[PDB]
This record gives sequence, C-alpha cells and structure tokens, in this order.
Amino acid sequence: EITPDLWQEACWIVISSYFDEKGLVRQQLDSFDEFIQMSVQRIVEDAPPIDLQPPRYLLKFEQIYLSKPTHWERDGAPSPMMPNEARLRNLTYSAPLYVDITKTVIKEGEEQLQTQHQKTFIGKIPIMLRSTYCLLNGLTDRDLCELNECPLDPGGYFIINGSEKVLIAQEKMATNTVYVFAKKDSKYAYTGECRSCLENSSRPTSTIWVSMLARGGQGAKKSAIGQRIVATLPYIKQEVPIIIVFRALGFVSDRDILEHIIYDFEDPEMMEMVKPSLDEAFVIQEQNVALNFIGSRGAKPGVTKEKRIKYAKEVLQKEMLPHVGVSDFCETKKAYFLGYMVHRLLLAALGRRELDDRDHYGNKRLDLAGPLLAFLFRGMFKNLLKEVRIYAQKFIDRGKDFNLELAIKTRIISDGLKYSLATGNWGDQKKAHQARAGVSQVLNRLTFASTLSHLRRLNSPIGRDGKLAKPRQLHNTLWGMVCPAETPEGHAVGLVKNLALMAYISVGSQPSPILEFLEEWSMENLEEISPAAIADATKIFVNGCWVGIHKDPEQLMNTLRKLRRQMDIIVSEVSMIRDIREREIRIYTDAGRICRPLLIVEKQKLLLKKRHIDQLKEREYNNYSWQDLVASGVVEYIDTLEEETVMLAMTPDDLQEKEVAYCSTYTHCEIHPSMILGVCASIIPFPDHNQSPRNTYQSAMGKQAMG
Amino acid sequence: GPSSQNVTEYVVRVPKNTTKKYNIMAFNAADKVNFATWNQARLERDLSNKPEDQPWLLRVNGKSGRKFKGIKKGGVTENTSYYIFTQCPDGAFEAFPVHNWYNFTPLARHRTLTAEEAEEEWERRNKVLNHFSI
Amino acid sequence: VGIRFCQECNNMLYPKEDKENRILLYACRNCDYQQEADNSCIYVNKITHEVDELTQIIADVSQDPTLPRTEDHPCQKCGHKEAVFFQSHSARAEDAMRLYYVCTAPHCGHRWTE
Amino acid sequence: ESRGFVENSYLAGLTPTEFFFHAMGGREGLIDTAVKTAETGYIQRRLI
Amino acid sequence: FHYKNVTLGVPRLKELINISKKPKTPSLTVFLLGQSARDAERAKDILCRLEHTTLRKVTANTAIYYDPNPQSTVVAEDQEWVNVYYEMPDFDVARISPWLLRVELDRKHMTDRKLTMEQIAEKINAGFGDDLNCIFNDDNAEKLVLRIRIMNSDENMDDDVFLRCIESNMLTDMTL
Amino acid sequence: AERGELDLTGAKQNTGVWLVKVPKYLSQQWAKASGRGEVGKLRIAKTQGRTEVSFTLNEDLANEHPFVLQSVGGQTLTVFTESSSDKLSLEGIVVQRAECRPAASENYMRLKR
Ligand SMILES: [Zn+2]
Ligand SMILES: [Zn+2]
Repeated sequence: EITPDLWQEACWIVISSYFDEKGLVRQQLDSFDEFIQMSVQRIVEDAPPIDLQPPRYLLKFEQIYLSKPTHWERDGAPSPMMPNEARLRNLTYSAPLYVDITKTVIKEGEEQLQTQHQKTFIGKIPIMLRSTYCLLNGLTDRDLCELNECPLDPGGYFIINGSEKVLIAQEKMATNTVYVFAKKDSKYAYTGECRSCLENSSRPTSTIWVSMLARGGQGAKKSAIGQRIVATLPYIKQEVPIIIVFRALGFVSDRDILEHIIYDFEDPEMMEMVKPSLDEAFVIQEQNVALNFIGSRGAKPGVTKEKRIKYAKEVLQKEMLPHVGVSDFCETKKAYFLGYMVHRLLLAALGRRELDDRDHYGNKRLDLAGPLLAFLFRGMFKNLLKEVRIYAQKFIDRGKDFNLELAIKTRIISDGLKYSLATGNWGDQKKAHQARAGVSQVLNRLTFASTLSHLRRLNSPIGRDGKLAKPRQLHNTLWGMVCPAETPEGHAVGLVKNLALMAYISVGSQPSPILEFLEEWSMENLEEISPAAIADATKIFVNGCWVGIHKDPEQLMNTLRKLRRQMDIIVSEVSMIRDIREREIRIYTDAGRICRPLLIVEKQKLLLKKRHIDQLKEREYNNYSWQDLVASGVVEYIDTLEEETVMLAMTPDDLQEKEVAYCSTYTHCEIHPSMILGVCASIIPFPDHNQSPRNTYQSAMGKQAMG
Repeated sequence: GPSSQNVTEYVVRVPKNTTKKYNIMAFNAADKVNFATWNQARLERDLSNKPEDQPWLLRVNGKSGRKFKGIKKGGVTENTSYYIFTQCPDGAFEAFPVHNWYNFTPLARHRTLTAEEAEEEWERRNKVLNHFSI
Repeated sequence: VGIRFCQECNNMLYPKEDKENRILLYACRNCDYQQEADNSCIYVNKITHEVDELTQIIADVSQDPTLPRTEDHPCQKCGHKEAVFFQSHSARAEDAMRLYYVCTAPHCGHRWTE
Repeated sequence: ESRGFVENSYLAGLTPTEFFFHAMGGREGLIDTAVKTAETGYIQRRLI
Repeated sequence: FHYKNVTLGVPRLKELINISKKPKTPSLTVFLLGQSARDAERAKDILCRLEHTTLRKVTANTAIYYDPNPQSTVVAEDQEWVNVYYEMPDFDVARISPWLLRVELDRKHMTDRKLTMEQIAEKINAGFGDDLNCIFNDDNAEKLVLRIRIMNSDENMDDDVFLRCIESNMLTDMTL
Repeated sequence: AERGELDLTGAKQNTGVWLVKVPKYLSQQWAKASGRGEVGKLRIAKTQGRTEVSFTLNEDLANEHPFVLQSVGGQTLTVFTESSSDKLSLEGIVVQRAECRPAASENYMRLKR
C-alpha cells in the first residue's frame, strides 16, 4: 500500500492532475468572476439613499443584472458580438448593465406613494475573455474552431478598441497588522504602524503611528524622566500623548489604563518605562477637557467649544482603527487593540522581540483584476449618485415633478472604465497627474511562451531608478512562489517578477463559518474574561482583529488540522498560524495571499498510499481528479506565513528513513523540487549545471524567439 | 447533600408582556460591594449627555452616599437574547427578557487638576530642570 | 524594586520622606493614602544584563518539528534519553554560542544549559 | 554545505540547493554592473 | 567589502570629487615614536589612553537606597567599610542626606584600561563640583563599590528626581 | 416617591435570579408562546457527581434543550427595572447564568475524529 521507489513516475501523475483541472491562468479568471458576482452587488447595495426635498422623495437600488456582450448596429438593431469582430473592426468587448430602482414619495399626504422602475440601464462593463460571462464559456473545440478561435488560447485579457490589454498584479503592504520599525535618522527611536480598512468599504485606508521619542534628547527637562510615548492620529496636525487619547475614550483612572497596556504587574522593568508617560498627561485629568485638547488641532480649529468636542468625537470614532468596529458603541475594543499596539512597542525597546522585516514576503498582498476594478468602480458610482442630486434639486425647486430615466448620465461608468484600462493611468481623465501609471499594458504575442509569461507577472510599485538594493535583492522567502532566475536587466532589475508554476493566489471569503467553530470550541470572549487572567492565555486574532482569548491551544491545533483535512467547513486557502513563544494565534481569510500545495506527512510516512495513484491514472472515465484529492486530506495549501511553523522534507524515499537522522518530526513533503521555476525558465535542459547569470539571460531571451 | 443527590422538575413560562422593562446592573466582583450598606439609592440618566440610550447615574443613600456611572454595552440581543429566570411560589419558573446591559463602575470624588493650568505648570517644571545646569 | 498601587484610587504610589522618624513613606498624588516601605530601596539599574535565559524559555518548545534532537544527553529529573537543543536566539550575542537543552518527555519540561 | 559551499564542478552538475545559492551570487554580481555605468558617466561629465 | 572598514572605488572618488563634509568612514592612521612602537605593552597602554571611555562601560549595576543615617546600612554587608570611615567622620556640615546612591563596578573593564576607583573618585568630584561625596571600598575586596550622597548644604525641587537625573547624566557624560 | 428614585428591595431581600442564553430561532418559537405565555417545562436532575438541567418545548409550542451553566464570578450581576409608569425597581441579584444549546449540532463528531 506504500509507494517504494516508484516515486519518479508517481510524482508526475499528481502534477498532471493539477494542471488538467486548474490551468495556468486561473490566477486571472477567478478574481474577475469574484468582482462581478459579489463585489459589484455589494457596492450598489451598501450605498446611502438620497432622501431629498413640502414633500420629499426616496430612491434606493436593489438588484443588478447583466446580459451577454452585444453590439448595436447602425440602425439600432442589437446582435451578439463575437470576440473576433471586436479585433477586426476595432470594437470593444463589453456588456450592458441594469439595476432595479424604487421610488417612494413621502409628503404625509395621507398616503405613501411608492413605485419602482426595474432593469434600468446604467452602463457597460468590459468582459475578460473565457470567463463565466463571455460568449466562449464552456465551448468545445469543434465550436471554438467554428468561430475562428484558437483552442489553445488561454484567455484572461480584455479587448478594448481592438487592442488586447492585460492587467498586471500590483504588490502592496499587508494591512490590519502591527509592524515595528526603527527610523535611525529622525526624532523617533521606535515606531509602530497599522493600516486599517473596514472590509472593502472605504476609499482611503486610515493609518496610525505610535512613536517613541529618542533617548539622547539634549535637555535636562527630559534627561531624567526619559522618552515619552507619542501618537500621530489622522486628520490632526499635532502629536498627542497616548494617555490623553486613552482618556478620550473614558478610562480616566490610571489603574484602568495601565491594565490595557501591561498584562502582568510582576514586571518592574516595563512599568518603569511607562511611568514617564503619565507625568506629562497628569494635569489634564478628565474626559471633556481631553476631547478639547485633541479637538483643538484639526483640519479646522474650533472657534467654539461644543464643535471641538463634537469634532474630536467622530475622528476618534470613525477614523481611528476602523477595522475593529466603526459603530459608536463597542469602544472597549478600540481600547484593548490600542493597548496591544503599545504593549508591543515596549517589547521592541526592552529587546524581547525582534523588529519586523519590510521585504519579508509574508507581509505582502497582491492586487489582481478583482480588487483593482472594484476600487475603480466605487469612485464612479458615488460620482454617479452625486449628480442625480444636482439634477433633482434644480428640477424640484420649481416643484413640477421628478423623472429619473433622464437623471442617469450613462457615459459615467462606460467611458470611465474604458478610459483607464486603455491608457493605463489608474485614475480619472481630468486626473492624468494624480494616478498610478504602468498598469494595463498590451499583450505580447511574439511567441506562445511569451504570451503565458505575460499573464503571470508581478510588479513592485517602488521607483524604477532608486539605488536601494534591499527591495531588489532575492529574499529566501521567495522559495517556491516566485521564480528565482527570471528577471529583466537594465534599470528594472528585481522590480518585476514572475510567479512559479504551482503558486496559487487566494480569492477571499468571509470568516463567519470559523466564528461558528470558535463558539463550538468555546473560545473565551475578550470582554467576558478577566483582564488580569490574560497573561496565561493565548490571544486569538482573526483577520487582524483581536476577538478573544483561549487557554487550550494544543488541543485546538490538532482540532483545526482535522477540520482542514476534511475541509468541510474551512476552504484550503485559509491560513492558521500559531507561534508558541509570543503566545498567540492568527487566522486569515482575505484575498491576496499566495499559496502552494504540499504533501501532508504523518508520524514518519506519507499519507499518499498506492490506492490513490492506481485510481488517479484513470481520470478519463472515473471522475476522480485533483479536487477529490484535496477533499481526502492528503495535500494541503500552505501560505507564506504558515510556512514558518512547518518542517519540510524535499523527497520521501531519502529524507523519511529512520537513522541517525537530521530531524524526526517532518510535517510536510514536497511534490517535486522542480516546480520552483517560472514559465520561461523551465524550458532549459539541465539548468542546474550552468552559472547563475546565464539562466537569467535566456529566460529574458526566449521571449523574443520566432516561432 | 441535595446539591449532589437533589432532583426536581419545574414548568417554564415566557409571558408575552411585562409591567416593567428588565435590565442588568453589573458590578465588579473585585470591589465586593456590601449591598447592606445601601440604605437608599438614587438612579438617574447621566447629565454629561446634556433618554433610553442615556448612561445611568447611581447615587447610593440619597444625600450622603456612594456614586457609580453605568455605561451601556454595545449589544445584548445581537445573536442571543438574555433571559431572567425567577422562581415562583408554585415552583414553576418564570422567564424575563433582558432589555439592556449597563456597566457600573466606582467613582473618585477627590482631586481636581485643571487643563490650561496643568499645561502651564508642566512647561515651568520642564523649564526648571533645564535651568541651573553644570 | 517592585511597584506600589494606592488602596483607594488605584494609582501609582510615589516615595516620600518625613522628617520625624526617618522612615520611607509611600504617598499618592491624587489621594494622600500612606504607608511605610519594607525594603527601603527605590532604584536599581542592572548594566551587566547577564540574565540567564533559563528563566525565559518555555517548556512547550519541545513540540517544534524544526529543531534538532539528541540521544546523548539525557534528562536528570526524569531520565528520558531524548533532548532538543538550540541557541540564545536573543540579544547579548557577543559570545553567545551556548546550547540550552529541553527535555522532550511529556510533562517534564526540564531545562538546563551546559 | 548548509550556507553556500558548492562542492561540485560545472561538469558534474549542481544540486538544487546549490543552484539557488549560485543564482543569488550571480544576481548581486549582475546588479552592480547596472549601477556602475550611470555613476561613472555622470561624474566624468561633471569633471570635464 | 571584500578586502575592517575602508572606502575605495567610485564612491570614494566622488567623496574626493566633491569635498563634502561627510566621509562614510573618517579615520586617522597613527604611528608611534619611541620603543612604544616596538613593544606591544606600551602600544596597548597608549591605545587605552587615546580611546574614549565612559562610565556605563565600567559599571555592573547601580541602586538608589535610602539611608537616613549612615549607620543604618540597609544592605547587609557594606557596614564594615562605611563604618571604618564613620569612626573617622568628616563632612557632616549641614545635615546628612537620607538619599543614597550606590554603584557597582566590574574589575574586568576596570583593569583592562588600567583604572581603579581612586582616580575616578577624585575626578567624579573634581570636575562636577563638591555637591557629591564619594566613599569607597578597598580593591582587595572582590566587588568594587563606592557610595555617594549629595552635599547636605543643600537641605538647609525634589532631591530624588535630581539624584536620578544625576545618575542618568554621569554614566554617559563621564569622560574618563 | 421620585422619578430618579431606585427601589433597592430586591437587593436588600437578597433576591436571586437566573440568567439563560437562548438562540433566536428558539426565541422566535417563544414569541409564539402557548396560551398566556407558557413555552414548556424544565427538567432538573442532580447526582453525586453530575447535574443535568434541560428544557422541553410545549407540545403546542412544538407545532430537548439542554442547559450549559455559565459562571457569574468576576462580575456581580443584578437586575433593575423600569416600569411602564417609569417607576424604577431592583428585582434581584443574579445567582445563575446559563446557555441552552441544540443537542447533537451535526458533525462535531467528525471534527473530533
Ligand atoms: Zn491614591
Ligand atoms: Zn526530562
């Protein structure tokens, strides 16, 4: 039942199962189907109504529809356009967009008159080829050839004015986590950061620092007391001490503040460090005067008092840490997290935990076509509602009536998307100076392996001439997820990169099923549990938010693993990290993390028995494939963060034999170590015999070979 | 004892109406408040907010007595309702809905540091340390 | 060396001096709760920083599948003949190539350097 | 062998872990040349 | 970098091209005139005599105690030497400060620079004023401690925060 | 007799109350309470080393919910009221907290396996 030394033909029969199902450009096709099934319905549904006024009116949007791509002839007779005519006649491949609007008039005229106009035209969205909304979805080769299309064409690009455009995945620093750096040039001796965004609903992302001033400050006013922890909130001009912003949330006492920041009072070394933080916030000792202090320096200095106490209320309520909670209630959570952010800044000053790494590839996320078009659709749906008002008010002051089919300017969404895609600058037409350029370039069709190597390409958005080497050098974390040899020379060395063969980017989900498991395993609520009894507990994070504590981690870990093996409740993409030393547990569900499959290993033997092979070489008339292999708990997707708590073996028959051995607690095993190379670098014979710079040249040279 | 071998069965009712709204009044155990010391109490919505949303102000013993401030919890029936179960003379149980959760905490009626004055004092103290050096 | 909290308003008790009985008194700034000091020392500053990390490493590290193991050095408190060793992995890395061990037997957690 | 010592020859071929470290060395050796040209050209123009 | 630290190549050239105030590693090479250029011991003594050395490099730990009387001796064993000073009691001019500062030294870092707390004792006085007063052990005792009190002429702004300021100021501005 | 005056009777009586967490679907069944408001019957079995409480739905309400007892330690809980006549009253102190759960919530067994 075991697989002894028949391995060289067994590893290439599971890899065949992978590519027969997934393909090579599932990267592009899956983020689009997401943006257009969920990410577009949520944007119009979660939009404020436009109550407006005597009588007053109502308007709210309910449901979105789409139809197959269509072309309107010269005399107004529609017909479905095939992707070929779009190339020949310099057309554009797009689909019309509808919506249901309901309108109720509220004049308390002894009757509430409501009416609705369903399937109202809005605009036209481009369509990525071979998606679930294209005319080529699920066709057979006898029909793909009948429309003059190539059965080998991968898909995953747009047709815009005849051209063929492709979207480049952009890198981005991870959000909703705490990073500790040390700027050795400025006044700060340490710094923390946390970019927050409340679940895909905010155009900006509010960032907050928690600094600490330098030690060698020339001056006896501070020579004795020491460094003071400071904070730089958004939408305010001046720095603020932390005890002040703590009191603005309540918690005026100094026994209650110093239990959110220090979790055990048998530590004199840390309490000494927080003592000179109270001395400067000692005279201002009540809530309302504190709100005035922060409220005095904003985007507008308050002339009166009540406006400042009003102004300081929401900025500390809707711009401070929006990912924890934005409601005006539940402000004990914004206190704990702000405490954990400061408790972690002190640990970096006593030298108990190391600083974070900027280029560690576990702190990065990738923006595919999904999270890129959704960002561009918000700024043009708000812009469409901002100009129904301007047309309603001008038209209702005369008191005549209202008509909405004439209010919707359809050229807003159509020409909005089509513009930025065709030209690249990720902004607006009158905003050809404030946008990020370099996205959406033209597909390369020189040879068939120059096409595939274009639909799989990353890009780090740092400058193209900066001489700093650390964003250009090769990090070891890039093992198995970015090709190590393939990169261009010149001024863009190491700035654009191609991803490896089996690397898979996640698409995203909601964490509610895991929350049901948390109640099922009785994870302790943060608010319910004693603050004093927290040190002997492992803080449980979920997606960046502190959501409780728990005192039985080892049992939980085995339980989480069995849940993953069945995969019944949790999708494979999710990653679950546990660091024994810092005593916490993290869980992620968002989109942008990069994965790759591995082989699960029990005590010292693989879980892939021979029974799985002799029935996997029969997929043609058995309906047993890659999906039935994940759902049986023999392979597993492993993120980059999770890849630091794992012990890998490179090859079964050679590293999992009992002897005087290197290790004995192997947790995973690789499929074949040849899947760490890109697309253009896996056509070289014997690449492990050449000097290294040679393999870089050919991978940038087989892209311009005639065929 | 009966806590070990004790057995019984009682009827439960959930009346669709009540003569008074039911709320929870929570105290920190760490304070170990002697309720017997509460000869009287006053209970009014807090005036800083100048109604149902208003935080409570509890004044024990009428004129001379203790004082607490109660702050409403974020949610109470967001996923699961809370019920008050009471024993009746007929042995049957009666269940009462929890309308709200208010958090009550003790108050320090001592020391009053002033804003502008405090900042001014800090600078002079800061200045004094710098003066007369070496 | 530790810290003192007030018994009325739960704040930080400062040290003060009274010119009557020559005894250290801990006072509060908010309230004026008082009491005397038992150890009669305030400040201490360790510059050698020679803290032995035998007081900072945890016993559950023996569950790590990425650490080397040994059959040579057995545990003393239980006699188990399998340990897992590592380095300081912290600061004070001037001459830091010692080798701390941890027994791997369940519910022993014994730690020792050499 | 665990920190970069490649003990094979180009003829006998390299093992994967050695092929990666070789790639790293080559990459840094490839970046330095890209910087040098611009630097020297500009400084010579100034001096002349 | 393949070659301690020296700057050469084109960055050193444009450090020579301009005369910018900031060389990335300024260094003065020094040569020795007498037999000190021959024997390693005199070379090492002038080495230590040229290098800068502050106080926090020669201290093990410091503690602020509270002796309202010099005979109280809160810590158990320092009573011997402080007492053999006390039978020779001088400088009880105004008061005796109840606040004490106790410093421990590391003879490893002491002897490597050929220092002993006598010269330290005079210069920590001669150089800061006379507001401080230093009594010390004998080096035959293994651990080298010297205790300091403020000059009691000030007691006839809190003295505790002042003593902490002085403690945090002398270990970095020592100039041994 | 004043609006801001709170009755302390319950507290001073040391009156005890029980606190039970109930799922919404059950609570929605309970809004349809049978008769005056009856929803069913509670069953309590205590042994020398095990105590079992459960509730069973009214046959009418149907057209076993075990209880999980939860600690009330660390935080003193009392119940206070507001009448429809806006009079204020303290009914009692909480002597028990609990959370009924549906029996055999699917697989759990599979997860354990
Ligand atoms: Zn106090
Ligand atoms: Zn042992």
